[PDB]
Amino acid sequence: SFAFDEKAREQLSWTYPHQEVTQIRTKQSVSEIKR
Amino acid sequence: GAEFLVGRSGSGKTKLIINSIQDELRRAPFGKPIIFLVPDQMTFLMEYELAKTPDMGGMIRAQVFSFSRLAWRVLQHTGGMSRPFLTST
Amino acid sequence: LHSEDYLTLLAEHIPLAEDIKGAHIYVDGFYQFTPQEFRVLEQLMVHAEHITFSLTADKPSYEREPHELELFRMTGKTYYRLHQKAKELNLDITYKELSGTERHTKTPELAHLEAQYEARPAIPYAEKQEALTVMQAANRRAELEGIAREIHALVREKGYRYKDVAILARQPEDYKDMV
Amino acid sequence: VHRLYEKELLTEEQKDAIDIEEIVQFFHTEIGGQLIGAKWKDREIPFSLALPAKEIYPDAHEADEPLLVQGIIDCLYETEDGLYLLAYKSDRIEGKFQHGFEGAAPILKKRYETQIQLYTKAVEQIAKTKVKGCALYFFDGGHILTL
Ligand SMILES: Nc1ncnc2c1ncn2[C@@H]1O[C@H](COP(=O)(O)OP(=O)(O)NP(=O)(O)O)[C@@H](O)[C@H]1O
Ligand SMILES: [Mg+2]
Repeated sequence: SFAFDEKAREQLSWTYPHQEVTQIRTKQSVSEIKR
Repeated sequence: GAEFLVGRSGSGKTKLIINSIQDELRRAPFGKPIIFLVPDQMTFLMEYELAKTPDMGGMIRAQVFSFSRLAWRVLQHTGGMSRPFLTST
Repeated sequence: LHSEDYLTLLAEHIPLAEDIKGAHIYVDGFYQFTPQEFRVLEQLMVHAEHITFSLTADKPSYEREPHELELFRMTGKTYYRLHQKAKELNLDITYKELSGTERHTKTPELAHLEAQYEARPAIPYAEKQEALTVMQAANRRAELEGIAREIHALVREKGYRYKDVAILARQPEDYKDMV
Repeated sequence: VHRLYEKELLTEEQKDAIDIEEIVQFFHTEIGGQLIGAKWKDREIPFSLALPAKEIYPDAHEADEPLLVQGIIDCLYETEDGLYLLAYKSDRIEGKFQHGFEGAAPILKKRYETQIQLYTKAVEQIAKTKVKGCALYFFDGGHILTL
């Protein structure tokens, strides 16, 4: 039972909400969408 | 006619222009051409921002141009693109 | 065709192109223009219907160029030249100045910094510190990892997204590989 | 074309290789006839379109920004009835299909269906005017596929 046990637990299991869209290119080609 | 929009950094000039163009896209989607002239490392940003309207969600009448890209389009229309060009090397 | 002959060739074909004739043109983000770009600009001033020049400056004067020690030296000079040529070609000119600050309406410290940047002597800031932080690092590695932790805090706790953050350097080569 | 060659819009190398008959033929067709006899008309129309990420990628979210998809529309014309889209393809048809164009027609429609749907989505969204019909003119055989 240390003071920061809870917070540390919270941080180490944390995952970015919008993780999935961090690699998705913004600009896309009409030809590429078909691809 | 000319319009000098001037203000310190944080004045809201760019958003004012973005919104101006957006409203003008609303009024007439097929109206006379609207040219957004920005530095080459700023062309995409504005393109994105203009595209972010719930109203229209894109642009057609209004394009974002660099000096170079503008040169490309006007020259595609007027001519003189035939000659090859040389990289700095 | 030399790669720098595009802007020249553009300037002498603008009167020839019809699409330009009815166009509205907005220019922004620029601090200054090369003469070769200026020729294009004035040609647009002639054959386009309307054109707006957005410049970052504080009450620039079209009568004389700024003093060299002025904060808005570049933009001021640009304004002077642009206005000069506009009057030269007898354009009907409309001026709009944005007195208010819209960017830092939410945060006081940065508005104070923006407003009191150039000011001599500078007036101190008496309120609490929250949004302006000066940080000292043991090295560049520590600087980067530090900023990494701050960014992680900013996205975990302060509801910022990664896209809201920006890291600037004067000499990026000092940092990029390590970033 | 030598107005174009002179103004260097096309290199003389490009000029030398052009079927003049193939170009003229489109204008004889009824859709091309509609184009010439049009209330309004515009060509080489560039566009940018925002599309929610979810459409292109599953698991994406509305807060998550739209993707930007850009393109160039070959032709757009407005008759008294409505607004129509026009595209040209230097595709090869007559040379290699068993049913010729009729073998090509289902396949060609497939080849550009996604593209056309994106183009139409663009004009539909940005100008907020539905487009009545879309036409694909193929230089090879002078065929026009309606979509
Ligand atoms: N009316 C407004 N109210 C509040 N914030 C605004 C408003 N208009 C713009 N902003 C925000 O202000 C910030 C900067 O706006 P911007 O249009 O770049 O001003 P600016 O005059 O161009 N500053 P700068 O480009 O540095 O010279 C952005 O974060 C905008 O979202
Ligand atoms: Mg700006």
